[PDB]
Amino acid sequence: PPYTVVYFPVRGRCAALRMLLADQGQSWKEEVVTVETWQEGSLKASCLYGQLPKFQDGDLTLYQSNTILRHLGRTLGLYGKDQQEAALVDMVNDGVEDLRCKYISLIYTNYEAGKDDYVKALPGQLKPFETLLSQNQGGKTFIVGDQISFADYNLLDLLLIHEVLAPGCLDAFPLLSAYVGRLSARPKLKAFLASPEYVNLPINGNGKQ
Amino acid sequence: PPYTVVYFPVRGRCAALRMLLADQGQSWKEEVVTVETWQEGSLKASCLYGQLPKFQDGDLTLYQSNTILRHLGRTLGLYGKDQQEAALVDMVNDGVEDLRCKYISLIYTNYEAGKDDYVKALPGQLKPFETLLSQNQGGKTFIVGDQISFADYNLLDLLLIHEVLAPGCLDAFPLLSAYVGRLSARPKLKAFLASPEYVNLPINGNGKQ
Ligand SMILES: N[C@@H](CCC(=O)N[C@@H](CSC(=S)NCCc1ccccc1)C(=O)NCC(=O)O)C(=O)O
Ligand SMILES: N[C@@H](CCC(=O)N[C@@H](CSC(=S)NCCc1ccccc1)C(=O)NCC(=O)O)C(=O)O
Ligand SMILES: N[C@@H](CCC(=O)N[C@@H](CS)C(=O)NCC(=O)O)C(=O)O
Ligand SMILES: [Ca+2]
Ligand SMILES: [Ca+2]
Ligand SMILES: [Ca+2]
Ligand SMILES: [Ca+2]
Ligand SMILES: [Ca+2]
Ligand SMILES: [Ca+2]
Ligand SMILES: [Ca+2]
Ligand SMILES: [Ca+2]
Repeated sequence: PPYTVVYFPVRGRCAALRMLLADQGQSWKEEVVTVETWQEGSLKASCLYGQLPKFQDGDLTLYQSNTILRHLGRTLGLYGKDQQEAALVDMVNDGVEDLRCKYISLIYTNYEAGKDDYVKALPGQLKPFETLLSQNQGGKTFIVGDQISFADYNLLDLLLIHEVLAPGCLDAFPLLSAYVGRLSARPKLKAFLASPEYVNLPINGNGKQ
Repeated sequence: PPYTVVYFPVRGRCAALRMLLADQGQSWKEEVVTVETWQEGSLKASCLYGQLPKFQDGDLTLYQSNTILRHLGRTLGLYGKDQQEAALVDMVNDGVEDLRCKYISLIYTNYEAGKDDYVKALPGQLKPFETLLSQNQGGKTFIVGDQISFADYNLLDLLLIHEVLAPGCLDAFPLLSAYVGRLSARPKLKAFLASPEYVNLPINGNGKQ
């Protein structure tokens, strides 16, 4: 396969770029890193920022999940039609990353005490994406413009894991709800989402979701 | 001016994009939002993600500091020479963002008790950028390729504020040390760094640095 994903045995920060690769009909190898292998120390010391994922595209080696998304966006043409749309795509993805950071903080450092405060705050955090949809062809296509972008895959992942965290959290947002149904139904993506290599991984690395 | 920056009266997440604009000979307007105006709520409610900075380039309104950097990178030609370099620029900026998030967490939530632990870990956090320099023309040009990129401006800001937090922290890193001196001496940037509109703002908004 032309691509390699090196990551822990979780969906985590690779879920979106995997969806992107599958949906775009690309093949890739998964190199799995166990917690035991990681704690040995050598792989970690060879990573630019001491962390995974690590990504190989031919002889190009990348770290940083959003760097990989943007690289795939750039090279597969999933980055809007012009500089104006590209800025909007970035704006969406940066918003997705901000909420992803908050989600990761809850999961790994404060799940038990923090969950209901997080869920009470969640509608306010999702609304900006509903508003973006409302402003683009009535929410009937994609988050930016009329072609899919890397930001769509990242947003879709974020929505999917929040429905697991808080089932029904999207019920107050008709555009986001139809959007999730619509993108998920894209044939290659639907098949990937139902496959063992997706379904049989946990969302996070600590048993929580 | 063709650009407007709407922000709190701090350097914060606007320092890099201001350095970029100044160094690239651009003019721009500063629209300042006081804590009192922000508390009133109406401006905040109008912001896409409820936060600043807000950036205007003509009738294009952007939110998210790194979206603004990437936008200016794209439109002003500070994004590498090809697709591979663009990926590397992204990789650097995402690394800078990660450390900035840690820096901000320290400053605003845990400065008193957490500073010693932060400073101890700091060499491990700066080494990646030294390594990147060592692999690009002996560290004698820019963080990626032969021309300046938006990532350089963000890295430069990150380095400057860490020298204030922990004076001498760059002493162990020859290439980053020389890099800071070299970019700081670029004529338009040198002038900006010495101007009241930079010098008379605090780095952060809580009195700590
Ligand atoms: N900005 C980076 C973040 C990479 C990252 O957080 N990687 C994690 C895995 S990805 C993820 S969703 N993990 C949850 C957050 C976490 C961070 C650090 C330790 C444990 C959990 C990792 O490698 N941890 C091991 C280590 O730091 O030694 C990116 O987007 O790729
Ligand atoms: N990902 C965004 C982050 C924007 C951001 O954090 N804006 C802060 C200002 S920028 C900064 S460096 N502030 C320090 C961190 C902070 C965050 C939230 C509240 C207070 C301080 C803000 O608007 N706070 C007001 C509010 O949320 O009501 C970006 O990069 O632009
Ligand atoms: N063309 C330059 C830089 C431009 C660039 O990086 N473009 C990316 C920025 S992440 C993009 O959004 N391209 C979308 C488009 O061409 O519409 C290169 O290949 O280095
Ligand atoms: Ca495979
Ligand atoms: Ca396309
Ligand atoms: Ca609680
Ligand atoms: Ca429903
Ligand atoms: Ca001005
Ligand atoms: Ca250039
Ligand atoms: Ca301490
Ligand atoms: Ca020195």
